[PDB]
Amino acid sequence: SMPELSPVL
Amino acid sequence: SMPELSPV
Amino acid sequence: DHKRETERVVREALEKLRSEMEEEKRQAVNKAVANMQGEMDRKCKQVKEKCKEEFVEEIKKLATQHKQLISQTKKKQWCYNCEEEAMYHCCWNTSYCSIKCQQEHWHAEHKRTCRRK
Amino acid sequence: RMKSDHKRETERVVREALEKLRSEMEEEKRQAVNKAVANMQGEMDRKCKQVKEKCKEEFVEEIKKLATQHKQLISQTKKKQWCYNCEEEAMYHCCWNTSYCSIKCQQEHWHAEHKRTCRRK
Ligand SMILES: [Zn+2]
Ligand SMILES: [Zn+2]
Ligand SMILES: [Zn+2]
Ligand SMILES: [Zn+2]
Repeated sequence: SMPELSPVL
Repeated sequence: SMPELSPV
Repeated sequence: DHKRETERVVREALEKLRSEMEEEKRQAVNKAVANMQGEMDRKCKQVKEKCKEEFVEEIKKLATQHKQLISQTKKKQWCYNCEEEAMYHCCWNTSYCSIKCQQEHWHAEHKRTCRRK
Repeated sequence: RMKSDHKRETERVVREALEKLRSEMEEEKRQAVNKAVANMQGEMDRKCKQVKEKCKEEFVEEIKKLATQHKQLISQTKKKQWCYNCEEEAMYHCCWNTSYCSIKCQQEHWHAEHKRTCRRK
């Protein structure tokens, strides 16, 4: 359930 | 065009 | 003869003149020493006060610099785990530099408080 | 004739002996002055270096205390969200690295630059 994060920048 | 913001 | 007389009076005259001039010498030495005493004290206080004012000025430079670094820090996002610059956004006041830090912090506490989707 | 010449004789011997001694005593005096002053200089300077360097060390230690304080404050700052317009603590989230303490600040930063840069959905 730990969210998959995408890079911000 | 300025987004309406609410307190977090 | 005459030489004994001359030698006598010359000797005693030399002793008397020497006696007076060594008193002159003692007085000149004392005077010079007092003059440099006061002079060196003035130069001393002067230098100490300039050095302390230098300290104050440096303290204020450092304070200003620190303020600007605080501002720069405020204008950036930081990893909640290692406090390096963030590259991933989770939720409010919660970003990370890496997936490693994200999962570390997740299993450490963030499971319980995550305000994300 | 000789009771006079002996007197003159003696007088000139006394004169030149006194002049020679007086000169000797003069630069002996000058050297004694030089010695006393050169020694006194060093004593004064040495005392000066001691006091001054103690002060300089107090300064260095104070600087290090300040640096440490700053380090901690940097960390605390890193654990908070801040208004981008003014630098008070933030309570409104717009988008990435862009939060505000108030709507007023939001509008100010909006018209200043954030209008052209807002990445909010
Ligand atoms: Zn990290
Ligand atoms: Zn989260
Ligand atoms: Zn503000
Ligand atoms: Zn925005």
